[PDB]
Amino acid sequence: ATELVNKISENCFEKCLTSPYATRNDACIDQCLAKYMRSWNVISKAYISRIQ
Amino acid sequence: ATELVNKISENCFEKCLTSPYATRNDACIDQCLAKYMRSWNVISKAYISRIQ
Amino acid sequence: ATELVNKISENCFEKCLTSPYATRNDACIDQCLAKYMRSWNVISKAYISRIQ
Amino acid sequence: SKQKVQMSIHQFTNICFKKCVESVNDSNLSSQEEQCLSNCVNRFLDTNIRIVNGLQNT
Amino acid sequence: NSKQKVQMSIHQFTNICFKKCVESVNDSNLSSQEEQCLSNCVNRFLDTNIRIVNGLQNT
Amino acid sequence: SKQKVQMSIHQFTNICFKKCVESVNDSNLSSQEEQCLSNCVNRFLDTNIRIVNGL
Repeated sequence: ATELVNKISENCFEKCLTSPYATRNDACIDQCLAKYMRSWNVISKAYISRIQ
Repeated sequence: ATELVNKISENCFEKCLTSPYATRNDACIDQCLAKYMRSWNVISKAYISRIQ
Repeated sequence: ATELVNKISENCFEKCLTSPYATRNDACIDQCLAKYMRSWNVISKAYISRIQ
Repeated sequence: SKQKVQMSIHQFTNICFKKCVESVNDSNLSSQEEQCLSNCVNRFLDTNIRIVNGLQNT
Repeated sequence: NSKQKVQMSIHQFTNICFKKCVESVNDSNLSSQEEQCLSNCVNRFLDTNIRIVNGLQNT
Repeated sequence: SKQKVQMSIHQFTNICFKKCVESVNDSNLSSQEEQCLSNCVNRFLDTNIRIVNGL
């Protein structure tokens, strides 16, 4: 449950920030987090509907 | 699925399937699997021949 | 300890060598190693100064 | 296998999220990216079976 | 602190940030640009972690 | 030895397969992608030694 944190961080780091990483951008992270958890829900749903 | 199974899956997923992922492509996966096991053999051979 | 060795190897492999993987680019590896350890120092410094 | 559900879902999410979400501008999934997301998981599972069958076939 | 974990993270951060900030190896010296990218990268990464974890509780 | 060989071969295969096997459209490895594959492993091992010596 806590490695999860690191994977979201990586994923959202890649999509919201770029070299030389000067400017902090918390609006994008928040969205990316939200978007990430919605993705999780859809995948777990798809996944469970497959293990009949 | 074992460590190996998952890595082949990843590798072959990347090379045989594209977004939006509606259309399956089993012929490509089978090839990719075959091609993967041949690759393994070649690497193990190269590797062992270099253990002195 | 030894896990480090593999990550440098990966990183430097990606930046110094490109398929067909014909020739040994050792001058580049040495640099890449040197550059890697300087990077480590800077990160640890930044990191420790944060946790104050 | 109540734990192995999480472990796979985490990993699938990680792989599929990269492949189906090309940008973060709203905190919402569009239709296209929602269907890509579920296809991606299914397609991935299909691959696993094909590979494992093929390994015991061969 | 925790001597063991202090090292752990530094390895991982170094691995992520080195890829992103060291675009090429031509001399053995780190440029002005790539040294600051390197320390920003770590900080920005830590900031993200906190934002994510805070966000996981409230919501 | 017994287990550790497999684990390296798995990972080398994983790295090198990506780098050398560009497009799948048959089940045969060509002469070229076969040589890339073995070079890749060797060149990787050479790198490990260079790095560890250097450390």
